[PDB]
Amino acid sequence: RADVELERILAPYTDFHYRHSPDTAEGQLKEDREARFLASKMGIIATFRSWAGIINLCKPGNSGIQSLIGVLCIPNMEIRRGLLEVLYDIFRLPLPVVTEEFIEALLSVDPGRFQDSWRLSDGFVAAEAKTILPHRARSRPDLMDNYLALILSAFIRNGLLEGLVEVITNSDDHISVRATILLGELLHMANTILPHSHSHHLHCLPTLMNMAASFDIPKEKRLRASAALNCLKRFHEMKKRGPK
Amino acid sequence: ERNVKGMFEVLEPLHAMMERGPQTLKETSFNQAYGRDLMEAQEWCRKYMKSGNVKDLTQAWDLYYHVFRRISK
Amino acid sequence: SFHLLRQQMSLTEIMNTGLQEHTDDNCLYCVCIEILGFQPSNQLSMCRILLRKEVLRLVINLSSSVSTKCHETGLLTIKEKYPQTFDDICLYSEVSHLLSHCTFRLPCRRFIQELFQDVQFLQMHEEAEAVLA
Ligand SMILES: [Zn+2]
Repeated sequence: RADVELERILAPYTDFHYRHSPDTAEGQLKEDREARFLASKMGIIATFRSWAGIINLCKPGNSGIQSLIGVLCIPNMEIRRGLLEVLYDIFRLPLPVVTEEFIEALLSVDPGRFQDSWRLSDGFVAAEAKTILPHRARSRPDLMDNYLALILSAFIRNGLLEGLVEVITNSDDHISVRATILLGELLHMANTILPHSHSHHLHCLPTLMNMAASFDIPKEKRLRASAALNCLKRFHEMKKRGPK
Repeated sequence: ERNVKGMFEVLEPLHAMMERGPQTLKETSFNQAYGRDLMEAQEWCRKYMKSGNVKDLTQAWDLYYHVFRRISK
Repeated sequence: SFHLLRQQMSLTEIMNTGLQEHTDDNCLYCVCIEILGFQPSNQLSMCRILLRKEVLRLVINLSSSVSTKCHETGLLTIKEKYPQTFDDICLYSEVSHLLSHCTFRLPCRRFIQELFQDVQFLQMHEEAEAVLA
């Protein structure tokens, strides 16, 4: 069928009160919910690796990718904190630590952070040099970049940056930090793998700059927008520093 | 009452308003969750109304009751 | 026509064939009579044509999963009162063809399949042994 069979797998996220089984034990209601969330995430990040799923979820109609972005712009701190994990592992980005300050979660996503493989017993120097030192290829295609660029373009077309901005401003701090870091990672990926026409107007961020410069809205939104811009600049500096 | 021509006119407006497309996020979520069963149930009801046979209405009512029990929780 | 008659007429009062979709093909035994020269089915002991369609309509109603306890109890009482109505293989063929074309739940399906468990089906075995040698 058209829009009712494959789009069922993202019902646990789009339906705030989702009941999968008609008759289940009333004792387990939160563990069942977490299991549903985990299975739906594992299915959603598995349909975006195939072309028949990418094309069928991003159809120009009332697709299932716009219903996934639209529920991200609703202040529900349970679905909103679970969609960010799917967005993080769709783009193969590392998750920061669960904190409320940006300067602590920015340190956990450092490309040069210590790993267990770099110990003398495991991988002393050879494994460490692989992570921090770059590959010798400067013109190889690297199909991974092709796939990530296609996915990022498909997500930007359906208004992902506006949803991320709305999550950054009108939400809690635990989720604001994670959405700011995701926005920084996506903005860095844009100016690296996207063609110039696709990424020459993304760095303007109109919906966030017009909020950080409007003195008619309440002052809390303006100040948190300015703080988000400052954190984005800090993330860009961290990215242009490099792994040490 | 064994009134099939009553339940038909009771639940036909629902299928009618459901085939004009969901317009909100709640309606889209409902169409993603329960939308598949409510189409095969209508297909079975139509197959029954074409050729009268309770063997075709029993499956439609199976689907309807499953959807009802999932909604009522 | 019987499904509407059973609404107002009870079982004990009506006591004072029934296979709808039964043909030579799609029957466990009847298919053999022409191909393998099976001897025709024997005459059972109108006293049994009624219980046949009764158990058929019961197993049909058991498919909607609306009220399974009542129909399960009815089937249990029919098995208790007349343990010989579950012996004709031309009824097991019909209920299996019905299981193969409807949506039964797993416990209801297991119960239906288990109703016909402690059965003998002696005539088919005898005819198979006769056509063998
Ligand atoms: Zn037969």
